[PDB]
Amino acid sequence: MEYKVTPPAVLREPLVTPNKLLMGPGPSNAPQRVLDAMSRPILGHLHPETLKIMDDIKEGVRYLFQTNNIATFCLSASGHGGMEATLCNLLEDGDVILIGHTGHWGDRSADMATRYGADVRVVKSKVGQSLSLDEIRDALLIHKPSVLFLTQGDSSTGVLQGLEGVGALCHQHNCLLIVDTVASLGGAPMFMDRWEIDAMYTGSQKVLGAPPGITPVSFSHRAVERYKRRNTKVKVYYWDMSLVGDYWGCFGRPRIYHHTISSTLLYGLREAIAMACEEGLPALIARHEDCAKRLYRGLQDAGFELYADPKDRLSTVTTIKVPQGVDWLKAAQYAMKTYLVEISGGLGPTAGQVFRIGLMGQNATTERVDRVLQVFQEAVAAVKP
Amino acid sequence: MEYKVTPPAVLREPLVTPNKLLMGPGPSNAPQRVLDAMSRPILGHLHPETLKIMDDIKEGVRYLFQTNNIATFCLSASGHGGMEATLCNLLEDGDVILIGHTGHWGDRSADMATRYGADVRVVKSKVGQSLSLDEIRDALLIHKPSVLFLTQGDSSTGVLQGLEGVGALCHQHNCLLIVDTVASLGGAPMFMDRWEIDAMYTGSQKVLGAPPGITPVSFSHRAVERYKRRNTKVKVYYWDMSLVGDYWGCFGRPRIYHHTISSTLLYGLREAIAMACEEGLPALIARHEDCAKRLYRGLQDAGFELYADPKDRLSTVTTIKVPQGVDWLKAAQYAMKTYLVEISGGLGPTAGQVFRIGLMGQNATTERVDRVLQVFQEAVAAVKP
Repeated sequence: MEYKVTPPAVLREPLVTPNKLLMGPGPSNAPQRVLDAMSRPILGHLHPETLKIMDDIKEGVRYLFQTNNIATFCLSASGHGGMEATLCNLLEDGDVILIGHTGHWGDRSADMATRYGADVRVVKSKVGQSLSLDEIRDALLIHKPSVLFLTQGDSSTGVLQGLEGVGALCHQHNCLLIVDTVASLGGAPMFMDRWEIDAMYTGSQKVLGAPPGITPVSFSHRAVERYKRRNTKVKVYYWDMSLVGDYWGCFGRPRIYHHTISSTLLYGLREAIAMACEEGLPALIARHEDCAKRLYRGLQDAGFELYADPKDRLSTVTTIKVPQGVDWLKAAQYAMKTYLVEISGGLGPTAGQVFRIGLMGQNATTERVDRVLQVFQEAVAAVKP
Repeated sequence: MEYKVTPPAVLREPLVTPNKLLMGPGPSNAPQRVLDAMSRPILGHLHPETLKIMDDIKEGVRYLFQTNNIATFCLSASGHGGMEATLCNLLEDGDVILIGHTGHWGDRSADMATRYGADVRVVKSKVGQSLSLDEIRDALLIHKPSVLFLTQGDSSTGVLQGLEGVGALCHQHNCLLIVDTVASLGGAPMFMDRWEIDAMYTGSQKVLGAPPGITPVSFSHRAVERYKRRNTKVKVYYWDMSLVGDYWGCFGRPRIYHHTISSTLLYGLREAIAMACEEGLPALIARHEDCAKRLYRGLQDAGFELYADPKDRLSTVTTIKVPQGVDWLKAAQYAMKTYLVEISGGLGPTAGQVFRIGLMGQNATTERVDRVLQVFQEAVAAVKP
């Protein structure tokens, strides 16, 4: 009759959430408007007011993506969930996919594609570079894949992948084009429809500054056609484009129960998107690009070496070579302890090789560029001089 | 420079979120303490303060589940993600799973299991009843499965499934037991280890009254052993027990990046779990059971007929037969328009057959029982002759 496990003393303590300047590659600092909204009361997952918020979110993602795709919605999962769903829906066992590897995100997408039963091919960029159009074409011709996967902003290497003409080329060869824009959307140009992109997703917590955990996704008519010609059901009910699309009112069918959406995350995402739409893409993108340029000047004045090829830089995540003799983790710790500012190390192929400074959303301002420049310089100088 | 899609006018309007009394089967009304916590600033997904919150959550779930399992963590997905992940990790192609069907959740689990490539078998409850031990034993003998899946509280039928001795029986037959406790945990006795349950999950938005979208899960040593003997990687990186368990500090390995957890949902869940642990399981379960007893008296005095067998009722979700000549949807609309109180229809097998009144967390009080009884009776009286 005993309860062998007792109520944890730990939970009698107050919840502690220090207010930090998150100048890593994400999450970025939430606008106060988005934090306030997440105190709103919970709504039922199928209540008209919830569906209204979802509808408004769809219009906002269509703007941000520049698409008219009817199959536009959000996944109830973090950014990886976008990668998962896009692969899960558009691959069957033995389908050949080509991954355009420009950093860690090439490794992660290859992993998921293999877990889903695909025949995974990879074309690797030169170090610190994007893939050229020629390199992409050559690999397409060689592999003859049904899917090509590219990461527009690879946050591990700070590399922005060019996309003009690639969807067109894919479509000459019965190939679908999937693009990750988690780190890049709002910090670099994107025109989903104009660039013939078939499936695309972004993150809530990067340029948008919404909470992590809900991810906008869109599928073209060609991608929907692919889904319709599947011989077997997608492996995960949770990601099934038809079923979540129906919940999100995409295909003219009744709304029905698929899962309970997090109305909290809807509130924060909706306000974040409203803010971004009000600023407008041209101003939003320009602000991130201009901030990044200011960062480069300060870093290069101070004698630091940037990792990415200057032609290939992503505004939102700047990779900086760790100077000979500095302990990057100790530098990070110094910055956090003294200032409550986050500076980050690398990821995947750049683990231990770089620092990464994110300039995203609330943090892409001249004041915050200057702050991160100051504390980064101080932290590096502080450690083994 | 050409933006064919324009900033949506809809997002210029205020976000609107009416505060309703959610007396359907979930989500339930959030404590003010949980809503307040969700305005806290976002933290980095690997920051020590974040890992501390996750650690504290693990202690709380171990308490609520009554388990010492090291493989205890939360999934960054809604309740369906618990079912997905538990099936995904514990099934390989051709594995025989037996589903104990006591309502909708038997159909949904059978669905996911077939999607994941399992050889799916079903044993079905008598209408409005739980499965007996003999019925389970007989089915085990016929199918000889490697996993049995049961739903402790099936929210579609309002049925509580008895679990004493079933894990033991499963283990006598080289079978793992998976149990869904989304609707039942906190509203009915549960002792995961004592009852020899191998995998279990709950929902954040039911008894706990946290936001939807993060789901506590736990796996026994036997379950972990099953995982370790797979010859194939789990199909979804996002659900992989080993990888999310490592992010959650479960297996003695370094914490690494798996995905960006949602700060906001952590805070809400942390607070909800803290509150439940402070009340304690004995008082928490008793409160739900007593509130349900009060509701049954009120309903039966008013001449309504309960759907579930008196011996098999789930405290947290009460199924009520829709009287002859009542439009259930119309009655629900009436209650929502006049009082902002939610009463729900049916789900899956009970769709169009029942009303469902949830008594969960903040809404399991004598006052709220009396409120829903008053509005339910008024709403039904309004649409009937």
